[PDB]
Amino acid sequence: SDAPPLTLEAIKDRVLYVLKLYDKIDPEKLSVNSHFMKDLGLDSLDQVEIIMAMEDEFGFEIPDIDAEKLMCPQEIVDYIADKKDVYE
Amino acid sequence: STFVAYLPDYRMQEWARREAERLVKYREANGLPLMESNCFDPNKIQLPEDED
Amino acid sequence: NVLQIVRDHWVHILVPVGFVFGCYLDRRSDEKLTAFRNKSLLFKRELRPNEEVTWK
Amino acid sequence: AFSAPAAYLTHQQKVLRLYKRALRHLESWCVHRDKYRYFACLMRARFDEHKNEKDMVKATQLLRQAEEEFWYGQHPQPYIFPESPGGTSYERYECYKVPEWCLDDWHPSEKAMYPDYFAKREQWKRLRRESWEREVKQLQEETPPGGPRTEALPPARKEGDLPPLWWHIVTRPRERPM
Amino acid sequence: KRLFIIKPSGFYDRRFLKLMRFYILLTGIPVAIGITLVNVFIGEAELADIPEGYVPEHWEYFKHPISRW
Amino acid sequence: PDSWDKDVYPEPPRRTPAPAPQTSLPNPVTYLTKIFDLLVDRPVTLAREFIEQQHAKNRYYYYHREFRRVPDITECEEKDILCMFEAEMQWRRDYKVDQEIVNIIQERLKACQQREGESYRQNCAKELEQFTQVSKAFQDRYSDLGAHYSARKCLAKQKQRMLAERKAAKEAAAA
Amino acid sequence: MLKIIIPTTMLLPMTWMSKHNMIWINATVHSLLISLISLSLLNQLGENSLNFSLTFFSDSLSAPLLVLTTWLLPLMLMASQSHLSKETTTRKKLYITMLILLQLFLIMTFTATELILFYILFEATLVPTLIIITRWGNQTERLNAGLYFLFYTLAGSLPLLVALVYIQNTTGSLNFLIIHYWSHPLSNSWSNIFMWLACIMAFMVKMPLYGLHLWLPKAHVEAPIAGSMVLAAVLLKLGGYGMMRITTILNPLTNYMAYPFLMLSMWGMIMTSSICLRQTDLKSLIAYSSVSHMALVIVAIMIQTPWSFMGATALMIAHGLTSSMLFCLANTNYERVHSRTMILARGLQTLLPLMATWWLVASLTNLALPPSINLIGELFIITASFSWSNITIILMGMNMMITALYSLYMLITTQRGKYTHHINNIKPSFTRENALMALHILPLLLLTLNPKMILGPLY
Ligand SMILES: CCCCCCCCCCCCCCCCCC(=O)OC[C@H](COP(=O)([O-])OCC(O)COP(=O)([O-])OC[C@@H](COC(=O)CCCCCCCCCCCCCCCCC)OC(=O)CCCCCCCCCCCCCCCCC)OC(=O)CCCCCCCCCCCCCCCCC
Ligand SMILES: CCCCCCCCCCCCCCCCC[C@@H](O)O[C@H](CO[C@H](O)CCCCCCCCCCCCCCC)COP(=O)(O)OCC[N+](C)(C)C
Ligand SMILES: CCCCCCCCCCCCCCCCC[C@@H](O)O[C@H](CO[C@H](O)CCCCCCCCCCCCCCC)COP(=O)(O)OCC[N+](C)(C)C
Ligand SMILES: CCCCCCCCCCCC(=O)SCCNC(=O)CCNC(=O)[C@H](O)C(C)(C)COP(=O)(O)O
Repeated sequence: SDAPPLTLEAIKDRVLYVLKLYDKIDPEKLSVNSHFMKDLGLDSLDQVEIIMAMEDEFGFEIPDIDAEKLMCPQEIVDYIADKKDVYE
Repeated sequence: STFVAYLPDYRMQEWARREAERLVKYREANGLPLMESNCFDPNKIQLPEDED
Repeated sequence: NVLQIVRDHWVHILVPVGFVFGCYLDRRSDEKLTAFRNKSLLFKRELRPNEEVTWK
Repeated sequence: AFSAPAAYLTHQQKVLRLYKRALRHLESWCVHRDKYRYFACLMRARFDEHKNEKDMVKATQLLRQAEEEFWYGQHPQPYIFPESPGGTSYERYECYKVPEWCLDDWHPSEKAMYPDYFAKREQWKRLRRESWEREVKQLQEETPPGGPRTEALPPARKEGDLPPLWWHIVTRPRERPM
Repeated sequence: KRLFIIKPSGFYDRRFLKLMRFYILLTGIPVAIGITLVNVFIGEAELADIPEGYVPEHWEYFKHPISRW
Repeated sequence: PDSWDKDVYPEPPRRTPAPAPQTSLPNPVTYLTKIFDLLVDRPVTLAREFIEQQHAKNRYYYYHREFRRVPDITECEEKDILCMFEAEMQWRRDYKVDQEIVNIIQERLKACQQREGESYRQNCAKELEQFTQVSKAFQDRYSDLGAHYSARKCLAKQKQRMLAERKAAKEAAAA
Repeated sequence: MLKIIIPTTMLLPMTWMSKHNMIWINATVHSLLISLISLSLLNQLGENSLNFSLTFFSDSLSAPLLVLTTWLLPLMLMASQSHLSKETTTRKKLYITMLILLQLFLIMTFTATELILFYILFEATLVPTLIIITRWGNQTERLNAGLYFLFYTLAGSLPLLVALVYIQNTTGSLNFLIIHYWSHPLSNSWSNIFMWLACIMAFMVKMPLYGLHLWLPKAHVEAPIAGSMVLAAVLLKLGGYGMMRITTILNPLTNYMAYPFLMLSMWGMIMTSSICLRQTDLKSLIAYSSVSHMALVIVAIMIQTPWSFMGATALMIAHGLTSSMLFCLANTNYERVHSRTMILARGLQTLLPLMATWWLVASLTNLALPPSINLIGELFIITASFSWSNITIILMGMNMMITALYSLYMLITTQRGKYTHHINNIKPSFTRENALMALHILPLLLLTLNPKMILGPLY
């Protein structure tokens, strides 16, 4: 058929995969609730690059107003799940 | 719709076709022209005497 | 019991009766225009041994 | 699309938006990944060169110059995601979206199939009917006297309240309805 | 999984369509059968010359039985 | 078939060549034609035979209607309404008959063009000549009458044409 | 032809004697039966007309118009009973009485053998229409619409009365057969020019000719649905019928008096088609469509050829059916949302699919898709105009492109897109509305199957 029914666990796994392929973020020190500015010490440009990396991974763009707000991987996963009607 | 489809031929299309077939047959055999420019016999028409 | 049925659905004969009355009046009107019956140069005809008029 | 907008954008917001636009158009120009990475690193270095300018006037002048350069050098046919507002599948599934109120007009024979679904629907409708007045009154309390100044809505705060004006956000048709 | 598909009520349009089909067929199947029976068992007239002394009826100038009737 | 007169609608004697096979291979067209014959043409023929058998048991005739000739519009007084009516009806019938004559000629022309194939420009000269003649005659008789045409307007057109021809002939005589 | 007139006069007391809850049923059934009876008038001759009596005759031009009138009555009855449900019994009977009287006047108008009787009936058709518009319209503009409808008509029709009585004093008769047989040419004098204008302007304003059409959008928008149906389908064709009748005595003066009306018709056809492209009211768009099609009919009548007369007859019948169907389609949405604005209710194909199919078929016939009789008439008129002058194809060509544009604009604006979010009262289509659309559309294609029944006497 078509693509499988994307789930929250898969979304979180892919988000963490992309974030751990980032050279400016240490893998183990990164957690699902880690903040980009406070905990990881990244500036705004790094956040923009992360948002673009998420867009490439899932194949869909995120509006700038919405993109600016997400600060931790939990917010990214929640936004993706709400966008694609993922409930399980 | 059925009634209109089966209305009798009061427009005389087939009658006219058969009459034309008879006329064409008769005129072709005799060597006469198929059709005539004048539909009225000139012998029954009286033109004005003077044209000057 | 047909009393109520008739008093409820007697309005259903007005239009057919009007239709037959109109047919009758059309026949009557045709009856007054026979001044040239069997008299046209195209349709003039000798009568049959039994019939009286060529059309009604 | 989900957040309420603000009265205006800030200078850093404009710089971030220009940075994203320039990166996307450069990726459109640089089809291959390694070349894109090279020129994207160059672009990031160029962006963060003037990061520490304390004169806001010269910062806005540089932003103006950068926007003019972007407009001159943009890709005439940039890559668009298929479901983005210019993509090939932008509004493809909008014709399959049917509002939920249409179910109220189904014939009882149609509703004879799916009994449990309609029982759940009745429960949801009762929930909305019970929560409406509390939502309205909470909005009345939290609204400043001179009317609202933004399009942001307050959440639920009380025992079993619901966030006001939730019915048409929660009961969206779907993204792939049929 | 199997999800519910929200659609407008398709009952009334289908009911109208089947009612229209029923009535049209109800009156048009007998007509088609009658036309076929007439054509098979009562053919069309054959063109012939008027015999001497005979004056045909006005309906005797058409060839199809239904048109003649 | 005998349904139509073959003098009004003539056709050439229909020369077709005999088959001359020059290959050891079979001809698929012949095999397909035999199959089509045995599978389609025979049941249809049997159904037609049954239908004609049923038809022969009920035979009746319809007659072409005959019309006499009445005085033309030239033999009618100026305000005589009845003679004018009969003349107008006869003229309308003749107009219909002339249209059908032109139709027959056009059918001949089209059939010739299809039949002669790649040699139609030379092999259909006679039909084209006949159509040109009939078209010229028909055009003189009825063209430009317009809507609300009548026998009187046709007579006026003919009188005008005769007057012009007489003047042209008399002026050419003086040459 | 009293076998058709008398049953309608019997429809009158049948309605006024019916029970309070059977008026619609009785009226519909007996109207349909009367239409079936009138179907017998299609058996026409090839040379002369059917001369029933000294008073009534049936031609090959008026028989399809009579059939259209008798068929339109039941459709108006079905279309009216929805929005008249809260009305009292007496007023419902009065509404049906108005409709029946309108049908009777129309039936007698198309078969009158004399021009003065034709005038009296063609003018008597005003009172029921004016009463219907000004009494059962919805908005306050209906009063002004009634005034515009009345005075535009009468200011054209009164000089016609003067000219008719003058002609009868001159030639001794107004009987159409005598007029045709004893026709004499019109000289080129100011008296004859003004006689031509008096004999033509009433029918011109009835079509209506461009520049004299301002009454039509008002009257056709402000009327109730049955009023709009009968105004677009039958009452506009009175002008065309009367013009084809009266032009018998106007030759050879027409040869040059037709120029201003021809230029007005062609250019105003372009203008009204363009007006249809920017219209916020859905009913006004259909009204301006009617104006464009009638401009084509005017051109066909003015150039005076057999092909143009055939095209005019076919186009009049086709337009009547198509425009009535379009008005009913718009009225369904109006009854749902109580607004005429076209961009209010959108994406209706999602909510009402079968009604969307009806919309598609109606708008396809509006743009004259072949082999519909709409296109047969339009193509005959275009060929006749091309023979008249080869440069008309440009104007005619522009019109075809524009008509397609605005027809599909209407379709896409109303049916496609996304449904307006706030409108939640769009109930499923009733059986009555679907039957109304089917009874509009099926006769169109059935007539396409046998087109010589609507091609007029010049066939
Ligand atoms: C579903 C509704 C939903 C909504 C939709 C909207 C609906 C709206 C409807 C509104 C109302 C409309 C009513 C219309 C009224 C009009 C009726 C009418 O006038 O009839 C005309 C016409 C009848 O002509 P006629 O003038 O009465 O007869 C003259 C002769 O005398 C006759 O000659 P004959 O002596 O040879 O007799 C022939 C006879 C007998 O013929 C035969 O028996 C021979 C046939 C061949 C068989 C041979 C082989 C088979 C057997 C072999 C094996 C058995 C034998 C051996 C046994 C052993 C086996 C090995 O057949 C007939 O009698 C004709 C058939 C009757 C049809 C009547 C139509 C009435 C319709 C009214 C109802 C309307 C509603 C529809 C409902 C109807 C039901 C669905 O009927 C036809 O339509 C004929 C069409 C068939 C011709 C072939 C097609 C040619 C294709 C060319 C085009 C190619 C391009 C591709 C396009 C293809 C598309 C088709
Ligand atoms: C919902 C699903 C839809 C799709 C499924 C449909 C299934 C198939 C059914 C569709 C039928 C296909 C049509 C194909 C044509 C076949 C019928 C045709 O052959 O009949 C014509 C006949 O058609 C009729 O003549 C036309 C019908 C008349 C229309 C009048 C409408 C009735 C009045 C209604 C109110 C009027 C309003 C308009 C006022 C003017 C032939 O005319 P004609 O060449 O002669 O016949 C020669 C032999 N005769 C003369 C001996 C009979
Ligand atoms: C807004 C839409 C309204 C509807 C449109 C109605 C159309 C009405 C137009 C009338 C068409 C023609 C009318 C008269 C025919 C010829 C017109 C005239 O200009 O031609 C010349 C006329 O010459 C001069 O023009 C004299 C007329 C000048 C006075 C007329 C006033 C025109 C001014 C425009 C006023 C607007 C009129 C419409 C009001 C709304 C021809 O020379 P002549 O051979 O000698 O006259 C022919 C008659 N003869 C043979 C008896 C001698
Ligand atoms: C394909 C062709 C298109 C490419 C053309 C585009 C060319 C443009 C390149 C040059 C433009 C610049 O760099 S213009 C640089 C403008 N400089 C400033 O604004 C100084 C003050 N800094 C801030 O406002 C924030 O710190 C901020 C820097 C926004 C970061 O935000 P965070 O750190 O808080 O995330």
